[PDB]
Amino acid sequence: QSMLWVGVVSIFPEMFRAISDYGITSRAVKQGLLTLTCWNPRVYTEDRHQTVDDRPFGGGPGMVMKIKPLEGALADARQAAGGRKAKVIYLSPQGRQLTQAGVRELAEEEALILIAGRYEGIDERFIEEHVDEEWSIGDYVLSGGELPAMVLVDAVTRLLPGALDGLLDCPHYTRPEVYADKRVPEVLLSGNHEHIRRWRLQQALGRTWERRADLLDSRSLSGEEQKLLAEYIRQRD
Amino acid sequence: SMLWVGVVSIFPEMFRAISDYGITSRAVKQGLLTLTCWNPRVYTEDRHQTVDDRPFGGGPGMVMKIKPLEGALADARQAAGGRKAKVIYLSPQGRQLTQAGVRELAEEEALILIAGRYEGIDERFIEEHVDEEWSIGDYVLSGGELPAMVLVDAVTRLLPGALDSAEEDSFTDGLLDCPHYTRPEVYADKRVPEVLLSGNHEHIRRWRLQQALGRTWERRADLLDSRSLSGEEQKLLAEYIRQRD
Ligand SMILES: O=C(N[C@H]1CCCN(c2cc(-c3ccncc3)n[nH]2)C1)c1cc2ccccc2[nH]1
Ligand SMILES: C[S@@+](CC[C@H](N)C(=O)[O-])C[C@H]1O[C@@H](n2cnc3c(N)ncnc32)[C@H](O)[C@@H]1O
Repeated sequence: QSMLWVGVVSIFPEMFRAISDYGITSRAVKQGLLTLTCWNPRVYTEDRHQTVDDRPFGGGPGMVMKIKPLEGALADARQAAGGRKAKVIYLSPQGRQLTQAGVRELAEEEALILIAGRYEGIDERFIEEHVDEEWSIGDYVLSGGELPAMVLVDAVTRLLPGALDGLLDCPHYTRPEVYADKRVPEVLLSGNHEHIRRWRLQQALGRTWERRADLLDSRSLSGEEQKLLAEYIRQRD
Repeated sequence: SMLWVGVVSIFPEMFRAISDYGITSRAVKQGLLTLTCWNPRVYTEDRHQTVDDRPFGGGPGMVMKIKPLEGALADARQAAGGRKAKVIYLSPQGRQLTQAGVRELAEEEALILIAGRYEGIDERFIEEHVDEEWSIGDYVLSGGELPAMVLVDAVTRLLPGALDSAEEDSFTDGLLDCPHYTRPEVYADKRVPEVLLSGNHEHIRRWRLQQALGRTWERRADLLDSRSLSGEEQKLLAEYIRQRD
């Protein structure tokens, strides 16, 4: 049926309209490249206002997500994935940092179940028991895992065949040619493909070196790349 | 309001994800947070003009034109009124967002966030109008709307009276967080550590600090290279490593 099956465990399934109703994610859902389902732990509660948080053992601020509701939603999602190999990922700052390399890897999966936490987190025993991998979108703290989940799905969905390198991007220009006495680089106005390719590559290399030299220390460069970057540096004020 | 945020995006209605749900929503209600959106497609020259156009020199995709973005930003700037607004473009070429960066961003009176789409925005717009470029991580998304929402969420957490606790979470003390436990005492033949059931407040503090240190050491030793260890922290971490088994 679909290339990527995603099940999201979240108490705010309504938030995932941002990727289901918009962009390539929406387009992939309609094309059937991407199957997106939501599983509200709040529905697998058996009480008052469908409470899914409790007070933490040992005290402290905040609340913790109870096991029982989470258990429900995850069991349902696992069933819903069928005979697909589903990786269960918890979105948390304690997880492995998401990078483009990590995204390419994640795009090879046939099914993902994403747990979005709220409050202080979920019970460590749930994680021990049910979670295959922990992923972080960066070294900052968000109020929940819904946005991280959606970030992950967006990045991964981009790489799916028929949806649409360690360098930063070149600058981009479009109409008009001149705007408030700021003209577009001449090289992009000459129809020459080879000059344009060389200039963009060099600008990419230059910006990478200027702002993210760490990306250059990981990736070894081609001979042409070394020359173009050298020329960039030596010809800059 | 304490924080005024204006978002420049061609999908303003996508921001219902933070305006209608979670602490961002309740911060808006409470009046800590003002959230506004500005669709550049409504600021074009005429209504037969798209916000995007073909990239000069070719290449895949389209680029966002400067005229629409310039209009929307003028409107947002005007709306922010007396406030010092910082104009942020969400880009992979930006500064890496970290919790330190978030604390700093939460001291601003007003933020105007430009969410690009397609290949990006015209470089001349950035050159002229953008104060700061921020990246939420080293990966490529289809647009800046989710990055913008990430930024607003993180910042809104630090607004006095928004909420867990903002001064006890991960990255605050340079460490990862400890594990958390709640009812029941035993689940799937796994018990809550006794320290959290019977222990005093000193035992629990020391236990949580040790777990923090241990998890950081296991998963994120790079964090420990930047923040030094004290004598007590080295002993607690040594003990963690030797009792890992
Ligand atoms: O990089 C692209 N688009 C960007 C343009 C500027 C704003 N968008 C964005 C922001 C981010 C981002 C922001 C903050 N932190 C991490 C990523 N990723 N992508 C979308 C891009 C889209 C695209 C489509 C086909 C071929 C090449 C392509 N490149
Ligand atoms: C506010 S957090 C608290 C997490 C935990 N107490 C800590 O500080 O490490 C609650 C939820 O937000 C989500 N979250 C926060 N920051 C995240 C990030 N950088 N990446 C992925 N998920 C995140 C997690 O799903 C987490 O369960």
